[PDB]
Amino acid sequence: SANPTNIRQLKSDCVSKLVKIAGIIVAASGISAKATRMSIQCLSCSTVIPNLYALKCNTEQAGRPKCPLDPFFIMPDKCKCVDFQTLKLQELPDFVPQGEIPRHLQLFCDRSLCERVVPGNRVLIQGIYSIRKVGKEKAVVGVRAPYMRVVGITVDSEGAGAISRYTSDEEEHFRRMAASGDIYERLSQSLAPSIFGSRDIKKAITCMLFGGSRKRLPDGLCRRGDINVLLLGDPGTAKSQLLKFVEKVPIAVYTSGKGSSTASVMKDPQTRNFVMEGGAMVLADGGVVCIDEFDKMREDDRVAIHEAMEQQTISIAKAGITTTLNSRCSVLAAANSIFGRWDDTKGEENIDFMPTILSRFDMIFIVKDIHDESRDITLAKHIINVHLSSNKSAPSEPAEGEISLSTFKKYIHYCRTHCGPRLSEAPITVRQLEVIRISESLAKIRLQPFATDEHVNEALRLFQVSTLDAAM
Amino acid sequence: EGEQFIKDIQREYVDFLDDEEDQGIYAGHVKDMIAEKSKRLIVNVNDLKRKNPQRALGLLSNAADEQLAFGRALKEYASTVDPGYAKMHEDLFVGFRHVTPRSLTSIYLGNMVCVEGIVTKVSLIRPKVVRSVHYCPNTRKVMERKYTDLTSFEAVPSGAAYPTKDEDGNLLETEYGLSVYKDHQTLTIQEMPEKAPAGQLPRSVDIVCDDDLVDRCKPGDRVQIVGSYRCLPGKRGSGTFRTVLLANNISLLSKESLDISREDIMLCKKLAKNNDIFELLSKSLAPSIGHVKQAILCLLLGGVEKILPNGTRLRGDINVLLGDPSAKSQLLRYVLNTAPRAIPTTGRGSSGVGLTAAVTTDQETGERRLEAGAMVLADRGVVCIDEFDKMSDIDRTAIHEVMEQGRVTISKAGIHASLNARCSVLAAANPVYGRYDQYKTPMENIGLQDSLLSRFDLLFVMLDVIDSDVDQMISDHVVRMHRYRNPKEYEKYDALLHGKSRQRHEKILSVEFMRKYIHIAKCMKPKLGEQACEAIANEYSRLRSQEAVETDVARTQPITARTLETLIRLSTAHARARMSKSVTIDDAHAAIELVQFAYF
Amino acid sequence: SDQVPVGHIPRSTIMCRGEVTRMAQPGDHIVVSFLPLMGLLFLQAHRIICINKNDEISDKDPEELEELAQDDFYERLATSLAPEIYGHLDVKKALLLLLVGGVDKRPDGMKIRGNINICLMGDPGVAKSQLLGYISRLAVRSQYTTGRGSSGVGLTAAVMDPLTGEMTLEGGALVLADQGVCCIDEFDKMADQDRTAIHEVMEQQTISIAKAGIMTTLNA
DNA sequence: ATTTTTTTTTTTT
Ligand SMILES: Nc1ncnc2c1ncn2[C@@H]1O[C@H](COP(=O)(O)OP(=O)(O)OP(=O)(O)O)[C@@H](O)[C@H]1O
Ligand SMILES: Nc1ncnc2c1ncn2[C@@H]1O[C@H](COP(=O)(O)OP(=O)(O)O)[C@@H](O)[C@H]1O
Ligand SMILES: Nc1ncnc2c1ncn2[C@@H]1O[C@H](COP(=O)(O)OP(=O)(O)O)[C@@H](O)[C@H]1O
Repeated sequence: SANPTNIRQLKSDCVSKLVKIAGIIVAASGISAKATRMSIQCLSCSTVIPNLYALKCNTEQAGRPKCPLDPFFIMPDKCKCVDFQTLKLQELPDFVPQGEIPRHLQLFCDRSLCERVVPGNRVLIQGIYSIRKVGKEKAVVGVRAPYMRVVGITVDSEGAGAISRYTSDEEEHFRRMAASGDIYERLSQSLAPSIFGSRDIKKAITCMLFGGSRKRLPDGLCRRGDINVLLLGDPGTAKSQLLKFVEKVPIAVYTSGKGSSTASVMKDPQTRNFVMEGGAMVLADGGVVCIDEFDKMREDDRVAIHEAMEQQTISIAKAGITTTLNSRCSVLAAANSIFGRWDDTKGEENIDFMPTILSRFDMIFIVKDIHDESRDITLAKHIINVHLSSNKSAPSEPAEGEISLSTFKKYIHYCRTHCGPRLSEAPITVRQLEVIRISESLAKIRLQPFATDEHVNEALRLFQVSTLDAAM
Repeated sequence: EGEQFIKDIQREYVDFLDDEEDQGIYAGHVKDMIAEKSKRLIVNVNDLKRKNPQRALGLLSNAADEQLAFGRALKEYASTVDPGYAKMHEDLFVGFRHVTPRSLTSIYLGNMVCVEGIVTKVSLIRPKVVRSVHYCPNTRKVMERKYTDLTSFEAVPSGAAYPTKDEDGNLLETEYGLSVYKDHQTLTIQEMPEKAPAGQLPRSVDIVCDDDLVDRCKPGDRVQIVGSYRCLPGKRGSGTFRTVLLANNISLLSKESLDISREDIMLCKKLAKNNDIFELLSKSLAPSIGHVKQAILCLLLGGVEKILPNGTRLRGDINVLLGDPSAKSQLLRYVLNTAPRAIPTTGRGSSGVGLTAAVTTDQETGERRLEAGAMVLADRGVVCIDEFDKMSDIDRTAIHEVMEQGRVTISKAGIHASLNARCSVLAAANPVYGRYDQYKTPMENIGLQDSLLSRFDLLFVMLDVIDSDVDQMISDHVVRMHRYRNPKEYEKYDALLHGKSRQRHEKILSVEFMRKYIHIAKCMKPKLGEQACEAIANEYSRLRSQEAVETDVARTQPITARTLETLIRLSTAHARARMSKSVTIDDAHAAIELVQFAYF
Repeated sequence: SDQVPVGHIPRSTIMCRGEVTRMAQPGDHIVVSFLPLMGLLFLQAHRIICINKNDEISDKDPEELEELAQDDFYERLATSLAPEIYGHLDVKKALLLLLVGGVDKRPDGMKIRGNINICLMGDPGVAKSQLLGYISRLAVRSQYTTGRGSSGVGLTAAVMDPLTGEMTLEGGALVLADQGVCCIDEFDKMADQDRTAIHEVMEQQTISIAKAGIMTTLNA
């Protein structure tokens, strides 16, 4: 390969029988080694084995001499060879894994079927109902252990998830829509397909994901083409759901504090190895992240913030070495930091360790729960339509061109691979300017090569939202 | 003697050893009379494909047994030519498709193929022994029994303890100095991780090495390494299967070698008379940068060493950093990338400056971690870090130690050790009130400690104002940056003019031409003449007398004579920027303007 | 550690039987004059020569008579003790007195402190680092600690945490320097709690450690 | 020798 089964029903009754069942994969081993046959000096006969004991000497018949007690020294250069993975999976998420605990199965791959399956997947398979030990203070009488084999996996590829692992009409859709000079501020009602606010700040997302340019030089540098954002304010503004709903909108994760981080220099079960998992500059090298609670997180993993945002000057020393990995990462930031707009407009006391956090980023526009009585009742009843009735799946689908997740993500992931765009001849200090990334951005926002200073000082006029926070 | 094809294999290999390839290129007085004894006469498979392609495959299809025969051919030849390179009748291996460590699928067994990856878990040395050289003090006959293992051949002896009482029960005893032995090594390989897939956990590999192949590098480096396969043990008659790949030669790739014969020294000698190359040489660390760098010259050049006869020596190095925020975290990079193995570090971290404290609370093996220092790799190297204003006061002590001595001396139960280091290091900055530098006070607008006057080696200035006259100047240079950044001044071509009104050329303005005068530059010893002492003494007198007055006394904290070491050993680094076997009044002039830029 | 590669770590086995025993101490710079030990995966010696720290180079462990008849002087020591600096005859000669020694009595059951214990405070261009280093070099059975540094803290031994289980009193510099000098630098910055450690050790031969439940002496 | 733990000291603003 028809029709499935479950796991809570299968025992001696159905042993050595081939079955269809389904779960969700967890993790498993690499591929090591196997063979079937070779031969030995002692007899020089092929190592004919049925299954995938240990023997008479036969280095004997030299007249009388015997040599019993097994001098069988394998000569593996004579050998054959097969594969393995040794796999594992967990049973279903719907068949009481809650009041019970989840049981599972151990597996055996053979030749061609590894490098095929990574966990986070849902499969249908056939196997074999076999065990591994022999019998009758373990095993008070005779207890034994479960496993199965591999035979005839058939996986699920469920529909619209998988531009993850596995047209020119759509390019017409890309470009002949792109010809419209109505995308920069048009989509200020787009990234919140269910929310109001952030409108002219969605104006500044339009440059964000498209990126700037890593215009390296004949001398050393690889300077910060990447760009980041900061936002700040109290709860109630739905800034959680702003990042939660943004997860689906290129590659990202949304958790904050005490619950990845750094490396995994620990061991596994298999002949006690030590092999790593990397960081998440690993998982973000063109992908970017949206992450709250800088302040409400452990102070350990904060040397790797300046060691990535400023330079990408990353290094390790756990074992005696500097795995010096790097990545093209950037971040959106959120917070519920100390005392809102009463703090923001006035001077600089938010974080009690560094003023550094205003330097490396530019667009910091405040989150408030401003009282505006004309809208306070609206936001008092902007929350009963949300609270009720489960209707709003694709209400934004009818919009001219502020929807279609797939086409938009692909819009971008072509766009961020066009050329080396630039601009034209054309407290406003050095890191306001070093905005120039947004200048070059509008080349790729209009999908052009070039652009000018002050048509594209749209960004300047939007940054004036932020600078009023910390001008004074 | 197997099947007699082995002999024609030997002869087909030896048919390489006759004519202009052999007579002109290959061995003899190309290795042997240069007196090296490093057996390995380097092979390239493509010749084997060219002469005997079937024998270009005899390797790749059965690598169990081409090998004693290769050795036979070699020892026969060299014995035929040189009985001097002839008294070491051993195996004598030689040099000789790259898939991943993720891409070994049951096969390549028997094949001598390439895989790439990282060094990790470089381990201990062991001998391994070849024969047993027995002698019978009754009958007094030096007899022998070779040993073997699969790791060289298929053949293995009754590999066991020394034999005895087997011949007769006679007077039977070993001897040493005769039963030779083999250098054995073990480690494992990881892929280069930048490729790595996010969904899976990458595989390692395991390898074995041998005699002349012992570890010219370290766990956590990357080199191309080629190997055959075997697999010795059983599989469940016993216990399941596990393998390794082996039979190797060596490379190393991520270095510089350097098409450098004695011509390149001729080049460094060619531009020598050009006097103020200092100019370009200082414009060789700021093309994308005002300001300084002529001062960073010496920290690039390390320092100088000088010793008393029948006495001891001096630590030699230079370390400086200073201002206002927003070029500091994108300036240091210039020296992470260019000058050999100069390693920045975290700025706020430990488990890697110098500290061990036997931290094995996981696996708990034999070794008790006696090495977690990344500042002794700065031995004769260079370092920079951030967080100095945020630095722990744990190490300010330790740096007081270093700057005075430059050696570590720890005895926390691992061992009472001490280890050379000849290092330098840089820093960060954060004054807790910003734009206060002198009007309020010169010193301690900064959030700092003042034990460290003489322990760094210059006081300088770094300041800022967005302006009125420099407003449009900032505008136009930022733009000239932004388009001299850019081509014609792909995705981005070459930008020249305003490096053309500047009459240089990037093959006189270049990296290899830059370090043209490093590697011999860092090997000179240009002693002093007859002139420094006088003026330096008068002017250090004037320094120590009148630099502490007239509205700059508060910016005149570091006066010591420990500067006078620095005041002169900088002109040393300068004196090894031109190979002049002296130092001069002109070097005097050029080695005071430090003083002027500090405030003047 | 004078031949260990920059990018390497000093590695360390010696088996001697018979009469040769007791011919070296922990921490002697020695010369020693190969046999493996039964996958086919130590050393026996005969002699322990040390050009430094050995019987004729060490003090108290005639030969000079031809020159001793020629040499009768007290001041030339300063001329040859640390020529590295001009002037400062007094500080050198004061230390030469500490190099001198030869003062002791054991009357009535009690001893008398018969070693010179000098202290120095001051910090300009003084360069009092070359002196301590000079003394610590030439002084037979010498030592060096700093104000704090690491694994020592310019002190003796302590049972100071959650690491494992040993109760290794770990004798440091102040422990081991006896019959000699432990030359600390920047004692002022050492620690307030530490001053009591120099208090009971001042008198002589006395460092008690009643922390683990033992009468430790260490004979300072 | 490691896995599953707990306090009693070691040294404190
Ligand atoms: N004279 C100059 N030459 C080159 N670049 C400059 C100059 N003046 C300002 N700049 C630019 O201004 C930017 C200032 O931010 P920068 O990255 O230097 O922070 P930083 O100085 O690294 O902070 P710190 O030094 O405290 O770590 C630099 O990227 C630099 O390119
Ligand atoms: N304009 C709005 N539309 C819909 N829901 C809103 C709106 N304003 C506030 N909310 C409510 O805010 C809640 C989420 O607050 P949250 O984003 O979790 O605060 P924080 O981000 O600090 O955690 C949601 O349950 C939602 O009902
Ligand atoms: N009288 C002197 N003779 C020779 N060198 C001196 C003299 N005074 C100072 N020095 C210099 O002092 C430096 C050592 O200073 P140092 O003693 O380390 O200062 P500190 O004692 O404060 O640590 C030496 O490099 C040396 O050149």
